[PDB]
Amino acid sequence: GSTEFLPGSLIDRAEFEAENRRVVAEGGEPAAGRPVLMGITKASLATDS
Amino acid sequence: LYRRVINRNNRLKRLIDLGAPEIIVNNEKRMLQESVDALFDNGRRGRPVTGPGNRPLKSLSDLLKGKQGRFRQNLLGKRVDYSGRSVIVVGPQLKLH
Amino acid sequence: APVTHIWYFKGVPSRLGYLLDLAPKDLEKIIYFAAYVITSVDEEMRHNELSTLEAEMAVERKAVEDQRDGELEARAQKLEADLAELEAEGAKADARRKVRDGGEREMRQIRDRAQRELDRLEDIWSTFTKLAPKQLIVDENLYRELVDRYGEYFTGAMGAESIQKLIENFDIDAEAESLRDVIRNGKGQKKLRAL
Amino acid sequence: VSGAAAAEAALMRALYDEHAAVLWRYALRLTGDAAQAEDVVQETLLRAWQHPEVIGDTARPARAWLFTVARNMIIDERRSARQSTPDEVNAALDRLLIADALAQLSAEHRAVIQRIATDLGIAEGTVKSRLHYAVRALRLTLQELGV
RNA sequence: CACCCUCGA
DNA sequence: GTGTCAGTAGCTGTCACGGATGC
DNA sequence: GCATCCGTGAATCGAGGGTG
Repeated sequence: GSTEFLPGSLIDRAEFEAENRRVVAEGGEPAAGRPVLMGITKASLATDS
Repeated sequence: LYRRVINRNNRLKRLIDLGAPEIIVNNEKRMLQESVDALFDNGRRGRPVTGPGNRPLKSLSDLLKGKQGRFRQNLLGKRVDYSGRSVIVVGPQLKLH
Repeated sequence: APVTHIWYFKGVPSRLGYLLDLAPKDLEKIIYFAAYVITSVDEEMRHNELSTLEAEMAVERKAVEDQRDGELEARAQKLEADLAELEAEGAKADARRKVRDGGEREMRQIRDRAQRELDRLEDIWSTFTKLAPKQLIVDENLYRELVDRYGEYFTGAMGAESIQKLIENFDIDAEAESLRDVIRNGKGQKKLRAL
Repeated sequence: VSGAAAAEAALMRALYDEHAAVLWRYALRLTGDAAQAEDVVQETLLRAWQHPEVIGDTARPARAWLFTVARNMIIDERRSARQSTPDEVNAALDRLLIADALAQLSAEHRAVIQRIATDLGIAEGTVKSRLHYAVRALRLTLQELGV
C-alpha cells in the first residue's frame, strides 16, 4: 500500500495496525494483512533484538 | 591465522613491485582471499585450514558459536564468586526453611 | 588487493549473489580466479563500429576456409599420385587400401584443425556481439582473444576487485524499484525470488 | 614488440599447469600442511620465473630442479623455529588500610604525598622534610594499627 | 587454555 | 646455491529438516 | 518449474589425569 513494509515480510500485528493507523489517517492506502503461523524456532529469530 | 594472512599479503606486495607474471599475482590474490576467509570463518568454504594433527583451526566466528561460544558460555551464564558445592545428606530434624 | 567477506558470499543465501543477481557458483568462480567478469562495455562505440568488425571477422573466416581447401587439395593430389606410384611398383591392393585410409585420415585431421579454428572465431564473434556486464568467461584463451581483438570496447577483470567494481557501477534505487515492479505483478514462481 | 612480454606469461602458465599441482604434493607430504605447501609453491615458482637459466633447456628436467628449491625452503623454516589473573584481595586490603591512615594526616602532608617542588611552590628541603615527617606519621599510624 | 581420556548425579 | 625417477592421509559407521542452489 | 544438496541444530552441573 503506502507503507514501507516489504511485501512478504512477517511483521508483528501491533506495528502493522499502528502503521496502518497512521497511513489510514494520512490518506495513503493501508498495508494489507493476512494472519501467519510461525514455529517457535522461527518466531524466536524474528524478534526485534 | 593472522600470521598466514600477513605472509601472503606481504608476498602480494613483493609480487606487485617485482612485476611478476599475471598468473602468479592472480593465483596469489586467490590465496589471500582464502586466508582472509579462514581468518573470519575457517571451514565455511571447502576444506578447513588444518593445524598440527589434522585439527581444524578455530576462527573468529568459531568464538561465538554453540555452547563454547562467547554468547552461551560467557554471557548467558557466568561463573560466580561466593559459591561452593558439596555432597548432600538427608536431615530429618531440619525445618523446611 | 581487495578481498571479500566470506560471511556475505558463502553464507546462505549468498548476499552478494542476491545483490548483483549473480549465481553463487558464478560468483565463486569470479572471486577465486576461475572466470573473468565483464565490468563495463562501451556499447555505443561497438554499435558505431559493428559493420567494420563484422566484415573483418568474415574475411578472417574466409581466409581459414580458403587455406583449408588449398591444403586439402595438395593432400588429395599427393594421395592419387602416391596410389598410382605404388601401383607402378606392383604392391598388393591391400597396401594401397592402407595408404588410402591414411590419406583420408590426414585430410580429416586438416579439416578438423580448420573446423576448430572456425568454431573459435564463431564463438569469439558471438560473445562480442552479445556482450553485457556481469557475464562470465570461463575459457581463459577466449578472454585473452577478446582483449587482444576488441579490448578497446569493453573492460573486464577478475577476483574480488572486479566485484568491488561491479558494486560501484550499481544503481541501488533503480534495481529496488525494478524488483518492486516485478513484485506488484508477477508469478509466485518468479515472485519469491524477487521478494 | 609486445608479443614477447606476452610470451613470458604464456611460458609460465605453461609450466604451472604441468608442475604446480605436483610440487604442491611434495611440500604437502613434507609439511603435512596444505596451507604452507600452498605458500611454498608460489615462493618456488616465483624463484623459477626469476631464474630463467633453468627452464631454457626444455629438454632438461625442471621438476627435478623445483623439488630441491622447496625441500630447502621448508627446512629453512625448520631451523631453530622451535594464565588467569589473581584476586586483588591483598593489594586492596593494603590500600584500604593506607586509605585509613590517610585521614590521620594534615591536608598539606596529604597534597604532598599524593604527588614535585615546582608546583606546590615551596623548597626542595620543605619537600624532603614534609615527605620525611609525613612518611614517619604514616609508618607510625600503620604500626599503631599493628601492620 | 586448545584439544583428549576416564568418571559422578 | 639448488637441477636424471623424484608426487596427501584419511576417510562415511549420525540424523531430521527447511530452503537456497542448481539441472 | 522441481529435485539436489547445503547448512542449521541436537540437556545441565561436577571430578581427576595427559599432552601440543
